[PDB]
Amino acid sequence: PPLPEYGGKVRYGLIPEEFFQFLYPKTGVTGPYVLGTGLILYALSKEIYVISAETFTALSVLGVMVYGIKKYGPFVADFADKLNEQKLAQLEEAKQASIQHIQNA
Amino acid sequence: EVKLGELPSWILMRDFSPSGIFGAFQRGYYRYYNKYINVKKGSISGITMVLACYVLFSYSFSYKHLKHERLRKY
Amino acid sequence: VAYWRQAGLSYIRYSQICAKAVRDALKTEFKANAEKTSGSNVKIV
Amino acid sequence: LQSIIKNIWIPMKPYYTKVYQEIWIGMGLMGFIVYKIRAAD
Amino acid sequence: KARIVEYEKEMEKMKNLIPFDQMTIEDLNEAFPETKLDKKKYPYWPHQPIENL
Amino acid sequence: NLFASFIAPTILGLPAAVLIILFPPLLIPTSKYLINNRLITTQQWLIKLTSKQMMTMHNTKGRTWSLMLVSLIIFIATTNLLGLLPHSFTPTTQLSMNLAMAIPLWAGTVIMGFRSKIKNALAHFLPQGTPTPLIPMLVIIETISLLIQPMALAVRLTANITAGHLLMHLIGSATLAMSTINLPSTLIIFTILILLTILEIAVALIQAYVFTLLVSLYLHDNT
Amino acid sequence: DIDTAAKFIGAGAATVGVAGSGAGIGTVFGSLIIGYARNPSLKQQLFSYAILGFALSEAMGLFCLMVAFLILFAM
Amino acid sequence: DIDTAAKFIGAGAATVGVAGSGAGIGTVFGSLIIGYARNPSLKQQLFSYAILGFALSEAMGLFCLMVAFLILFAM
Amino acid sequence: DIDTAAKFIGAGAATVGVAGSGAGIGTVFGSLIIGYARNPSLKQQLFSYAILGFALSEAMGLFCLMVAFLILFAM
Amino acid sequence: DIDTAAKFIGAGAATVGVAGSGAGIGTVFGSLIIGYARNPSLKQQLFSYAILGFALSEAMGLFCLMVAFLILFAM
Amino acid sequence: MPQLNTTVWPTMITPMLLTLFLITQLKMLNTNYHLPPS
Amino acid sequence: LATFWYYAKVELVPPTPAEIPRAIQSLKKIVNSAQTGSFKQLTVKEAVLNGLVATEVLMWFYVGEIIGKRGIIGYDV
Ligand SMILES: COc1nc2ccc(Br)cc2cc1[C@@H](c1ccccc1)[C@@](O)(CCN(C)C)c1cccc2ccccc12
Repeated sequence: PPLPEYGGKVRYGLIPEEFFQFLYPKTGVTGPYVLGTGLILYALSKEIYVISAETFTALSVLGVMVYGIKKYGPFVADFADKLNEQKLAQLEEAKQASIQHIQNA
Repeated sequence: EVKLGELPSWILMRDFSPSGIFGAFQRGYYRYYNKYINVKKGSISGITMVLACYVLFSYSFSYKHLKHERLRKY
Repeated sequence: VAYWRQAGLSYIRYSQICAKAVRDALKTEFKANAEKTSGSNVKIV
Repeated sequence: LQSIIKNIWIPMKPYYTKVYQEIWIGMGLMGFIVYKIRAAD
Repeated sequence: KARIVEYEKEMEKMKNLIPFDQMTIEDLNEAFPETKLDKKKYPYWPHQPIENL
Repeated sequence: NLFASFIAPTILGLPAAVLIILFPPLLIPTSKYLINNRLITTQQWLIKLTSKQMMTMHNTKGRTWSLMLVSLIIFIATTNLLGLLPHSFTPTTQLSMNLAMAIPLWAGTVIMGFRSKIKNALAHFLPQGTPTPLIPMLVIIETISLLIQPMALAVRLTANITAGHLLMHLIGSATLAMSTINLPSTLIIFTILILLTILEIAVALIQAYVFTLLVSLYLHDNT
Repeated sequence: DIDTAAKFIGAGAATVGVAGSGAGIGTVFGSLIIGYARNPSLKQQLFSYAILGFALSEAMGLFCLMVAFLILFAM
Repeated sequence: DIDTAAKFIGAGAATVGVAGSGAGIGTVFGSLIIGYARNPSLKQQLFSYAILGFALSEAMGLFCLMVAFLILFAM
Repeated sequence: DIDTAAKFIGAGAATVGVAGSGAGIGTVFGSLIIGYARNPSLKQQLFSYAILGFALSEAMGLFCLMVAFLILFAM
Repeated sequence: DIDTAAKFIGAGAATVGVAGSGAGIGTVFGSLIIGYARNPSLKQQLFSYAILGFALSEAMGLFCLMVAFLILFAM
Repeated sequence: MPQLNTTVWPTMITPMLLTLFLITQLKMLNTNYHLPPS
Repeated sequence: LATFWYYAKVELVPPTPAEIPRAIQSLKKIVNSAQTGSFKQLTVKEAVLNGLVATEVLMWFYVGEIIGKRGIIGYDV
């Protein structure tokens, strides 16, 4: 079977769009967003997510990750395609030739 | 399946066998894999959403240690 | 491996420009005499 | 418990028997070290 | 004529090969016997000379 | 309190260190198809470029390990990279795990140099153009170093991931202390943590390639 | 306590060995600069040697941090 | 008294390990002079390797100031 | 009492002789890079010497690490 | 006792002399790569100079290990 | 050093062997490179 | 910027008094669900949704908690 052509349309690479549409009707556009700020400010206030040394090693490895994606994403995004539309063409080409070796024959 | 049911019997309706819950993961994996990973022109968000659910697990067991480093006491 | 060798050139092409440069900096007393004693006339079929 | 033979051991058959045969001889050495280290502790 | 009714029947096969997007590596072997790895000469992964790889 | 990120993780009394060691293979999906998605297209390319690197230098008997020495650079390069995530417990900082990847692959490498081809393996201890009158000293080196190569691997990898995490965790605590102090200094201590995270990303891969190269070089000297 | 005080001297002396590996990474990444200005067409194969030379020299420094931490913390 | 004293003997003896980063930065910027006088067209490709070889020297220079810190403050 | 305190200093000093192998392995792989870029058709035979050199310089450093432990643990 | 104590710092600091023979074997087997990448037709005569330089630099390493095992067990 | 607490070593040795030798390799045997056609 | 403000001016604003009657009307709706048991009518789809919006409004009590003390991370004293 043929694969589809797109995934799940995820926003911020962390929360899928099936969530925003799920809460859009009753709570509106800014519904889920204010939940985020509502949970984060609650988490680090009641010391659920306690600020530690790991907080600043989190932001760094999240900063390098979000910058490596934005700077080297599109290059790998198409390079994974060119490996296919090469392997695809490399087949369709020989496929036609393999007819000449049987049409001439 | 749930997201359309309403009954507490569903919790006991399920197949809670050593082979039962495995088929609920193997089907929960292929429902995710087929959605975000197994598509041409897929994006990195098929992975950066697994790691985000791998940090929350790597933090959940690591909370018994970070609690000894709160900067308040209330 | 110099830059011109990476750029496809050869030492003959390197030497043709360096020698042309020296003659192009010769003074007019010698520039006319030096250009005809080293000019090219051969042609490729 | 089928396909534990077919999917899980049929592929690894030429390796677990012929190629990694000396690995296990080393993996026995390792197990002797780990128990000994835990024995003196 | 025998060696021709064969070819015309052979050629229509490679004329109707599945669109490659739906093709499996076990299907690429029956179509192009050139591509089937030599699991007898090379028993272990990657079943081919690393240089060829 | 400082080595907290290296103690065996347990949640609800369950040894969660098994769901963390078995996870790396979950990020490597496979397919029988001919033209798949971008993930398996990039991965099957890396495995092609990697296997052509470690394995090309081997003879026909050394290339029978082309499944081991490739499925090992894939397991160490994925365990290290999954350690740079926040709060993550990377099991490559464990001297237990690392000693279990090092001893078998090493012992199983010299055994095949002693159970077969032994008369040739006896010639690596004595280099080719070696004069005699000081051989009774060189025999110590080539054996006592051989007897400590399995501990060189497991500690070269343990002490490089441990110390890489300890540094990032300390420099992290620095930025936390100077946060409530002169802030333009916090941004210079932080940018040191960013250059250090780009280093710990590279050393996450380099320590996987060197581990699986030194196991390769031991193999090449025994096949 | 003299036993817990002598830990800080050994731990502080054990970590001097990082001076070695700090000087062998300058040789490697200095030789890469020399060896790349002579054959800049081998840029990828030289860098694949600056990596093996980096990790195998730096490793010898961490063997001193091992004893710097085996003494300081784990006796 | 001896415990808080044995730290300056251990701290100072631990910041010696940055001597190796003073020789590693010499050999790096000493080969940028040799590698650039050989191929003065790669002035911007070499200089980016010197900054890489220089940064990786601070890396092994920091592993010492860590153990010079732990001994001093977080005993 | 002090007989054990001296085993933390004598073992912290013995393990700094590893610094001689952090600089040796750098010179071996700083020459496999230079020597290669000059004669890149001998990659198989230069690497076979960089390994012999990496093994013989590391074999000296690990003598220090063995006397570090043979003092700290045996006697 | 203070003799059995100091005889551990002595025999523990005497064995830093091996840091010499660590970087002496790295240069001999490092320059052998550069001496062979230049004149590979002398491989038998070069390698006989490397083994001479490896046995004379390491011999200075043994003279240190010999002293550490002299102020420990001999007297 | 918590690496030295040898009571949790068999918790790190066995799930590694079950991954480096059986699960990661099995997923490699599924990555095959077919030879190119004419 | 202005986009967050463009949406705030509709729902991130104080309510009208005319919505209080219909607000307590829905309040009486769910309480009759507590009297006889109309909570049994709820399928899980919107059941969790009513729960999240309850945690949604609950966090308003906590962001208001931190502004009543002029401190973010716990109690300042
Ligand atoms: C600017 O210098 C650097 N450049 C780097 C380049 C690359 C990398 Br990856 C790390 C680098 C780190 C630094 C410093 C730094 C500045 C701020 C915070 C942390 C680290 C440094 O570590 C110097 C390192 N040397 C000397 C061993 C330092 C440490 C401690 C006290 C210092 C006091 C004064 C000056 C520098 C001080």
